[PDB]
Amino acid sequence: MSWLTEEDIRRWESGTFYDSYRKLGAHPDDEGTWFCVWAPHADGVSVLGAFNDWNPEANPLERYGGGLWAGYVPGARPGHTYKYRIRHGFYQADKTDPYAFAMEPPTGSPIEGLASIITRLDYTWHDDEWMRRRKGPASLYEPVSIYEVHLGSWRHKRPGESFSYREIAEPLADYVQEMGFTHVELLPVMEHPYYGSWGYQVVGYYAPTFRYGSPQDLMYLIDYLHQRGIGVILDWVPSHFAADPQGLVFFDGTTLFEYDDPKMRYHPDWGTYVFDYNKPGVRNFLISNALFWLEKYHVDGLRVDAVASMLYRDYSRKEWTPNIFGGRENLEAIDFIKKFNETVYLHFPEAMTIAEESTAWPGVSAPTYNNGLGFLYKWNMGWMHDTLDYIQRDPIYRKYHHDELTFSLWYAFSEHYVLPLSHDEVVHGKGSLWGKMPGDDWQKAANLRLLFGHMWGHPGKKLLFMGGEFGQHHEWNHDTQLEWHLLDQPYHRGIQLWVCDLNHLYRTNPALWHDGPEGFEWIDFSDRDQSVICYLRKNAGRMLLFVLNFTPVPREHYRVGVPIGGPWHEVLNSDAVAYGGSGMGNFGRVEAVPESWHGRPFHLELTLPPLAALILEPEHG
Repeated sequence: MSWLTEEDIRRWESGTFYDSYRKLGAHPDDEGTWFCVWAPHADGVSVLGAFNDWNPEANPLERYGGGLWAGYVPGARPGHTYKYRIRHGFYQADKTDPYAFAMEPPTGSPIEGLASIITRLDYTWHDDEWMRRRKGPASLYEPVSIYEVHLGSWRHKRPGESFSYREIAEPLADYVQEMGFTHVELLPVMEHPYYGSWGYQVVGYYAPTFRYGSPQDLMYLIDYLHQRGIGVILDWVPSHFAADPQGLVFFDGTTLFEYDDPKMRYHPDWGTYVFDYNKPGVRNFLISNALFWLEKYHVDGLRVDAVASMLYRDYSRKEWTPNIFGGRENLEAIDFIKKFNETVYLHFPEAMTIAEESTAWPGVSAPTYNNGLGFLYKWNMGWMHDTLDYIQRDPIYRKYHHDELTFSLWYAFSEHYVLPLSHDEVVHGKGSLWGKMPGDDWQKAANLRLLFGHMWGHPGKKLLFMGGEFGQHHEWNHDTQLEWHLLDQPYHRGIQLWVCDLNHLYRTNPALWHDGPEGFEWIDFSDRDQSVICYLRKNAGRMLLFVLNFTPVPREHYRVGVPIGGPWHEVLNSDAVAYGGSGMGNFGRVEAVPESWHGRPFHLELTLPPLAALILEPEHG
């Protein structure tokens, strides 16, 4: 007889209500709006909005089972702003809607206020074909090349003003299409008061914002990218929420969304920060939100950061405590992750879930029925550290650190990996990708191409943060746009054209699509003295040879074992003049010699250009 059915209430309090945004939040009809809030310890809840005059006594919600409050408001219309007054004993606080589907332009109080917005999510999609063929499967055996994008700081329309969700669609799509990426990965779009947070704090999990436009503007952006053949992955932040006073903290006068406190007359005060993954309402709130992005915004993937902060509760010397009653591991959090992944693939097979986990937890990307966390992909952070360590060393000392370059193949196959050069690596004291490279300007440029050559040959899918693809000079600055003027310089234009030609090779040559052991075999890793390595990528009857010269010394008559005789050809050469290189290479037919090298039947005899990546293939046509 009310907003809520008895089945809604059973499902909420057992924590099996995974479409709870159907009923929680603000739901307009043709005449008024239903409001519904979880607040099991409040003594009263009222809805304050433009439609009364923010009168806490105009519309006091009634309480239902499971700690849910609900109330109808006639004449509350889409576009009205509103807030909740929560009363707990003698304390009273105004709160934004946790389930807000939009939050008003003032969306801090530094910003000029903060109210949620009554909204309908109505939108007509035109992306049926993408969603059918998006059988985005085991993309495990296909090319996946991700362009990582913070929306606001990519390009600016006139000065310090970002493009909108609608205004960014066409230039972003054009660029991603010419650069040859398959996907765009977006830093959190969920509403956040601090822009400088990059989105990772988050007060509005169900609200795409109003900073780049409305909910339907972002839908148009995703609809538009889908029709241009580009997938979209959303960074998603279940590990913690913003500490802002109007967000989820406290909420009903107690620890609701965060963990509850022990006895605290001194005693190591450990409490909160993460979500309380053992409250049924929290599992409803987060699992509902993952499905919400997948269903209401057609997104193709979710990436979870800081999975280590969820798996462990460690912090300190002395925090939970040891003995023989538990471990360092957050048991309910591991169960939440596994329920998260297995719900996503049940409801949205061939969506992608991706994890960044920084403690070498086994089986991050392994099925939950083998004690895995259930993700499709794991960020290869180990590969990133070793590669950025080695490449940063001046070439004269690289011969003493050859192991830093060949080590990642030891562990390259223990997960399904994305090889990522993310935004985290080009901020704070770390330098841009260009700035990390040693030597003179041409050597910086060649090192960045050599780095990309190796990254695309190394097993794993690919992710690069915006700006990195043309060797931007400075660290990423979220308050400005990227340094696009550098595309008038030949070394940066040349780096961009080479990433583009790498992407094209990745997408048209199956030799690079199988990232498991069968897909890679060493040709030689023993040349420490000259800092060279050779290796094969191998899939469906196709083969590419990678030869990588990590010193600015050209090598003539350099012999390389190959397993197939006959005429070979250079497919890509990072010293081509088009990329800013000097134009050395192995041109025309390269005939394989029927003598033996590297324990191989045949060998090629090549010129290795300085700081260059060579990619060759046998003639099979």
